[PDB]
Amino acid sequence: MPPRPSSGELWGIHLMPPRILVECLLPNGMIVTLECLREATLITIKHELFKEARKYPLHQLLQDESSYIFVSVTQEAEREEFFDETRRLCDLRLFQPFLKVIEPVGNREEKILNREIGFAIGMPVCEFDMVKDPEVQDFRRNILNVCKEAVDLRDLNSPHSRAMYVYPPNVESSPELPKHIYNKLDKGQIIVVIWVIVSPNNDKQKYTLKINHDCVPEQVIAEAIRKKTRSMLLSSEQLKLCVLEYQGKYILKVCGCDEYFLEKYPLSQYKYIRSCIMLGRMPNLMLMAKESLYSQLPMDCFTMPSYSSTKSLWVINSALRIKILCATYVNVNIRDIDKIYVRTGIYHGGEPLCDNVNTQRVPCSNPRWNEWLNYDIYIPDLPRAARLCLSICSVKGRKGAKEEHCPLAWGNINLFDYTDTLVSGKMALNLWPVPHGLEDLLNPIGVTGSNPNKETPCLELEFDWFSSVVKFPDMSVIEEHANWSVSREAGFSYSHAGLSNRLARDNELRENDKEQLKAISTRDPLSEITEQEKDFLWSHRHYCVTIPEILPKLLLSVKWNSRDEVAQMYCLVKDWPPIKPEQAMELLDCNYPDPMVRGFAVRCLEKYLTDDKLSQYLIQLVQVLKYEQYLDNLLVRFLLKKALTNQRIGHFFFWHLKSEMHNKTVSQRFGLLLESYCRACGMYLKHLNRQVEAMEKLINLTDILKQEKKDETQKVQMKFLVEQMRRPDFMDALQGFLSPLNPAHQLGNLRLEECRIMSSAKRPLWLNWENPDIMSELLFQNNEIIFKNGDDLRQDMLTLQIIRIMENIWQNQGLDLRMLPYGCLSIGDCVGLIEVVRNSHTIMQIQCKGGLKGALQFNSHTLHQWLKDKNKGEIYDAAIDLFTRSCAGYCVATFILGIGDRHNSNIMVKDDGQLFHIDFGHFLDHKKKKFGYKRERVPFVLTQDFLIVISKGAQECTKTREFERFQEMCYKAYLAIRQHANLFINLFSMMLGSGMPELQSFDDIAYIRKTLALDKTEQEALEYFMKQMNDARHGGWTTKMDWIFHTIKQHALN
Amino acid sequence: MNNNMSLQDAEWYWGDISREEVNEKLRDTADGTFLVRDASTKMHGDYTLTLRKGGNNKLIKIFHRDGKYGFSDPLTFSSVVELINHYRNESLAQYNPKLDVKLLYPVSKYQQDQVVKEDNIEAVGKKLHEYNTQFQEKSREYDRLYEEYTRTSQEIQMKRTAIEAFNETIKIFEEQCQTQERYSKEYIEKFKREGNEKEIQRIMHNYDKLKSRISEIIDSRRRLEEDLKKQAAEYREIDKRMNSIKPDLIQLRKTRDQYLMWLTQKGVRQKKLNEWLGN
Ligand SMILES: Cc1cc([C@@H](C)Nc2ccccc2C(=O)O)c2nc(N3CCCCC3)c(C#N)c(=O)n2c1
Ligand SMILES: Cc1nc(NC(=O)N2CCC[C@H]2C(N)=O)sc1-c1ccnc(C(C)(C)C(F)(F)F)c1
Repeated sequence: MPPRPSSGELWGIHLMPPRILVECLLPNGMIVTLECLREATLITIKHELFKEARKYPLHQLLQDESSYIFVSVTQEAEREEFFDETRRLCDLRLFQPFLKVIEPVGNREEKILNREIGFAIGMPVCEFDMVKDPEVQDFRRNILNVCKEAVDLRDLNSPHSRAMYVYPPNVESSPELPKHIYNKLDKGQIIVVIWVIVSPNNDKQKYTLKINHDCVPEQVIAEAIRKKTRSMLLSSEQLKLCVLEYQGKYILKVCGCDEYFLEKYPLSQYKYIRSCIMLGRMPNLMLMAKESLYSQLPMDCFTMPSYSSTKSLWVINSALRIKILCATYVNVNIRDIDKIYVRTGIYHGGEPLCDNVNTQRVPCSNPRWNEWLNYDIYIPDLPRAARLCLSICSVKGRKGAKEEHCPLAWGNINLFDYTDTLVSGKMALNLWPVPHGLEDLLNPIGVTGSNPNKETPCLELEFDWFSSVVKFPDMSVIEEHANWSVSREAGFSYSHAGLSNRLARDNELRENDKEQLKAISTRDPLSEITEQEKDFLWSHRHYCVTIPEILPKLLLSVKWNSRDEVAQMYCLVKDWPPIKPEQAMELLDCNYPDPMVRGFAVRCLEKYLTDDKLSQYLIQLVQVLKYEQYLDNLLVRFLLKKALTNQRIGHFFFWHLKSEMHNKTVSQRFGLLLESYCRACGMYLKHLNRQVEAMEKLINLTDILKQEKKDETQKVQMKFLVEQMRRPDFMDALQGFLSPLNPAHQLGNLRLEECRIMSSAKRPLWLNWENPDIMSELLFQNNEIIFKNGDDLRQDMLTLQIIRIMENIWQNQGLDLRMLPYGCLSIGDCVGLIEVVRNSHTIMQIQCKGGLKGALQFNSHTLHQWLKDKNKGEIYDAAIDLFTRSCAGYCVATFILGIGDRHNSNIMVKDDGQLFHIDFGHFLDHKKKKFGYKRERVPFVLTQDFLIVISKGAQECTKTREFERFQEMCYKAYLAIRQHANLFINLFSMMLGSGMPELQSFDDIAYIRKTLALDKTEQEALEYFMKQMNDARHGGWTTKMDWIFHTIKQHALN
Repeated sequence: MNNNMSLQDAEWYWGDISREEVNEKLRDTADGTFLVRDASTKMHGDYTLTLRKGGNNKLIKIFHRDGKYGFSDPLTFSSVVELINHYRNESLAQYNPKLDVKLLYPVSKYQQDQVVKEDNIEAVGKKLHEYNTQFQEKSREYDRLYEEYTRTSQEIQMKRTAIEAFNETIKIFEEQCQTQERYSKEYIEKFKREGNEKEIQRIMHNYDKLKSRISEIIDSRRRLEEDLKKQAAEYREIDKRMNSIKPDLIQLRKTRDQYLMWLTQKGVRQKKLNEWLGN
């Protein structure tokens, strides 16, 4: 039982025929074939069946149909009983179209939930109950503590706390308004519009306030109360008492979407309100009685599920020896491969704890070694996160004296389990395929543990026995051993500064020492850290506390294969000052496997990471879950509790975990995690099922258009799409659910006249929904989402995330470069959603509308001419300025990241002049990993077009005062990102295990060291940037002959 | 240990190469292979010894102050060979105890026929072209083979899923046969005892329908298991074909990277290395 191979309604069939024959197996042994509609509910089918069943022998033996339920086999190989009989036949995921009639047993509500959960996580929860692994069963039970703990924190301050969970405030991370946003106000004031639905008839009433941006929602309500009852003749004392009594009896909500102002932040800190300052948009809020909202809130009821002699390591005086016994098979041609051998190594993150050890060489057809491998490490020196990395390697040497080694299949193993027990006895490990592009012999970054796929080479090992269970020592024993070894090792004589100064005197407070610790901590995380600097950092480890953000580099300077050194490091981290999250997240990547370090990193997140920043880094924080040794850890317990107490976090927590459930390397870890989230998140699971079911209908419908109907015309495919979305099973699923891109938006009835299949080859679906909000006319009357099945969206998702962080860095330094990081969520294997940007067009669409019929070569002024026509008069200067600041930020963003092919097809412009880039998918210059050149000459095609706009149409654009201002924005912005180069290396570093082709090893991330000139000084970097931009110009002598195909007329010059 | 030892012909002098250029040259080589790049100290002077011990390159920074050359303060060496090169003879444990191994295989520039093995002067001036053409052709063959490998992996996994669904489906139809014999037997003995004959054949006829269904499904699993066996073997052969190309493709990538410095004598033009080197 796995997930699903296809998203079709039957095994091997995308669409059931409008009427289908269903085998029914009655309780009396009879078998009845029954023609059912594919959209028939199980209620209907059972009714039709029991009427048809009277025509069959032994019919009087059947009870009433209310005493039976259906059971059948689903495409996930599961024996599913269907208690919820409201479900249509085509949405049962039946393997074969048959149904067995049985009497229902057990708790109906429990079994309905376990299906809803299994459907949402893409994996039947009965598969978890089948696992013999004690760590899996321990995780399922023990993690319920986090669930109960969070549900109590929700229902503690009822009903306000339940409203905070369901509708968390969407605020910026800081209330301080940078001065270029404050001066966009009117003397620090903003005009808001408060709406009220007054009704026997649902009429709408308007009150216009003018308030400071510091107002808490209670004061905005209070000012509304004031303006309302000023005409209502009242005494001053009653009015001052009327405002004071009823200000906390109402709440404020954004008109159009479900974003409430439930908490006491200043008004301008709310993301909707700060945005309206930037865009110069009129805020339209909706005031409702606080009790009218608490009535909508569903009662979240959480139910506990059904499944709810040791010698110390440090007294084992022996060296580590592991036995390589044999391997089942390897797939090599005996005539082309000489011999095979198992290559081993003991690792801590990425660094070996001793010399790698190889087995003897054996022939391929007989992989048996029976060979003890003896390692250069003592058993008590093994760090907590110590692992065994191995692989089967083939060797062939047919040319001269040179020899060729190649890895065949690999596997990693934690040397202690989740209970701190040193592995013992025999152990069989199923190896993994060699990743594409990997040429090394070992793979210490890949996932630990056996391949769940058991139809692979199976390498048998044996570990040593010590006549007792060996446990990693307790933390009390580790700290005590360090106290009498931290002052017994560090503090001898002064001559210990010239042999191995890891034993020097402990008060060197010189500046040459203090200023080197400053330079070391500011180096980028990918820089080489040398052996002296490791000895130097370690020798001054006690002063590193004064510069606490050096902790990453000091941790790479500890000798992890020495228990005495590690123990001292444990005591230093125990009391280490918490540091900012942007630096604690580095300790959570693949480079820091130790539990005590990662604990510290999580304690810094509990202390400084706001829910807004957790939503900002959620991608990376889910990714690093793959690097945790065990299922039960401090990072997941922190992430789980946070998602269980903020539904906006839990939404994207679900989807990002769900998105990777196809990757079998982590599908169990994320499955077990998604289960415990689903089982405890409260009412949101139902909302998610409407979302999950909505996507499956779109995946199945796009599979058809991409496979069966691929050879048909657009008009015939479009005909097929219309008739499919009008079926009752499609209208039920694709209407009335929450947009996965942004759950604040409600998707109502489909506007089928606006839905279409987009022309591109992946068959994207352009989908349009009504907005069921009563104030939908003031926000989005249209919710437009593009569904794409065929392309990997993770790069687009990462690039867009990065772009948003760059925009924050520029805002904090007074640089107003307006980006547009549109929505993009990946919902599974090469399938996801894209938020549409209303009233925006590609540069090509604007030139195709310029123009002059049959242009072949577009004129350079069409874009500037379009902007003049859209922003005539006084609003012209505000539009040109927006185009300038928006073009500048993307220019620097696309250079630092290496996003290529910037032309009129993936650059878009809003009517009001804001420019933004779309379609990334390829960054860090990874097409050139096969050729070598990381910098040639690819002139930006749209220079002259943009220069005309920036220079407001001057004839000689390069000499205008406006272009010189444009250069300074890019120069200032580029250095701004360069000053934060450690964060972006850290973010990409957290994404290594995700499986993106452009992001496989740390050498892939090294591209931004060159574009950010991290090996230079600040002046040499800026000169480097001006040169790279100068090379990337474009001017008169352009070989512009064709724009569709880009043919080039004569002048071949040969 | 000589009369005069020069700076250029030393195997480690690379000039202004970056950190990434060092990663390519120090990989899977034998004891004794090392190189130098520009030091992390912004001043000129530092030379780096890189010894492979247990398959690891240890980085040891030599802090550089004043116009002298050495390891640490004060930089008081007399020749560069004493600094880095002479370690080839005696043990390297005096430098750092983390590299207790010697230096045996030198990748020599003048041992050309050991790496550059073309016979005539006309055949040498193409070994970068021949090695790169062999890389791009065999890389895309392995690319095409790996895409069949991942695809066949998915299809094989789906057949195992469909087989487990057949096993449970067959498990369920088997119960319907054993349930029918429980109920009908108390009646087939009675409908003979009650003279009813239409009812006897209807129960037999209905059990014949169940018979035909189970027989058709078992055959449907049989044809799936037959197809699983053949594709699992087709898979193993796809792996054999890749595992024979993989070690040859690894060397061609390193060989082409080795020959990047060799074509200096047959210098193919600069932008020509945008077509004489690939595209
Ligand atoms: C008006 C303008 C100018 C440039 C270049 C030619 N010029 C400069 C750019 C910045 C700062 C100074 C100059 C400077 O030469 O003065 C430009 N380049 C772009 N790309 C992407 C990043 C890599 C280079 C090519 C994009 C896009 N996408 C873009 O919109 N561009 C817009
Ligand atoms: C963020 C965004 N916004 C848009 N808005 C319009 O396309 N509009 C807006 C209304 C008319 C119509 C137009 N100009 O024609 S498209 C878009 C986007 C982002 C990323 N990729 C794409 C495509 C087209 C490559 C994909 F993936 F959908 F195939 C589009």
